[PDB]
Amino acid sequence: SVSKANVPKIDVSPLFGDDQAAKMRVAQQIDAASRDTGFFYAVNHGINVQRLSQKTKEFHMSITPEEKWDLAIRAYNKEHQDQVRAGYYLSIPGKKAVESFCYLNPNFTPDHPRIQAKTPTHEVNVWPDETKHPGFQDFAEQYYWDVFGLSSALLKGYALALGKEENFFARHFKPDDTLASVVLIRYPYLDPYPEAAIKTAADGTKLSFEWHEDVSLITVLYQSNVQNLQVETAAGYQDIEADDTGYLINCGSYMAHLTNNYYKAPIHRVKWVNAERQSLPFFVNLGYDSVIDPFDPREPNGKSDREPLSYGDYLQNGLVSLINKNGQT
Ligand SMILES: CC(C)[C@@H](NC(=O)[C@H](CS)NC(=O)CCC[C@H](N)C(=O)O)C(=O)O
Ligand SMILES: [Fe+3]
Repeated sequence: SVSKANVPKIDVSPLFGDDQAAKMRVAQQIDAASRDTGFFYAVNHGINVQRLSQKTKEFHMSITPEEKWDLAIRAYNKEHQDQVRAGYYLSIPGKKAVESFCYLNPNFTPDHPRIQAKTPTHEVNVWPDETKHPGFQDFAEQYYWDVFGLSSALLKGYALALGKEENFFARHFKPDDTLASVVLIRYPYLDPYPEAAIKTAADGTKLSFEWHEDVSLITVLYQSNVQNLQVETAAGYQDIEADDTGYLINCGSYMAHLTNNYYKAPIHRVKWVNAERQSLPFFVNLGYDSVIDPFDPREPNGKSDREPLSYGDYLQNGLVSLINKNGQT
């Protein structure tokens, strides 16, 4: 009644090295995965995900309602009009099970020119008290750059897969202006589980989050070992097996745009599971002014009749639309 999707596990370690042929074989595997279901697992990535899960758990389980209010985004706290992206996404006992904490580029400070110019989507991160959550901010900022490094290498594999020089994407993925974000999501075990937090799909499947396309260039996701994701194919939704040692990768609607849908943004949804688990996405976003000219790999000339799309305008409209369709997280 429900089959399983083919999600290959790609050894991405050659993307850090100098062997050019080895990197082409990795690119071929990305091309194959990106043309099939759209998902693949990155293995041999060199990020310590045990420390990731541990520190994220200690933070989620030790934060108090008082601290949540102080870190809340404007959707939950009228006083924080400047917190549209970064801050805490409170759960609602009896109505909403999920909660999360989002933070952005640690370089976004009051001295940063984008912050001074008050450019949309740019915000300064808010953190809990170092005394109540010792070492959390240091760990979170370090992880941001660890996963930034992995993302930079993956984008070289995507560039080689499409026939471009390995810096075709990475040249727009810079530490000093990237709009990428880290989200630390908790899916709690609840007994009883509130029926108001469970959505019923058209095919009857119980969901925690409805179908969607990612607002990103690529999505780099770590999850605990609890099956939950489903990818849409022509023959219905397929389960994505879980793996808590690797990173699940998939393209966003910005990749689909600039490749004229050669690399589709796979539609996927989150099944409902009453289990304590973690979902830790890192959304690979470019700079607010970053523009990549669209092209079509299918065409010998690569000519495409698609308008170039500023990543700032794409992200701004994309985040809003995702809230109107699937709701406030
Ligand atoms: C599918 C998972 C990655 C995860 N879902 C998600 O993270 C969902 C769908 S990709 N993403 C969002 O709601 C957008 C968060 C963007 C963030 N606040 C920001 O300022 O950039 C889950 O487990 O719900
Ligand atoms: Fe998604």
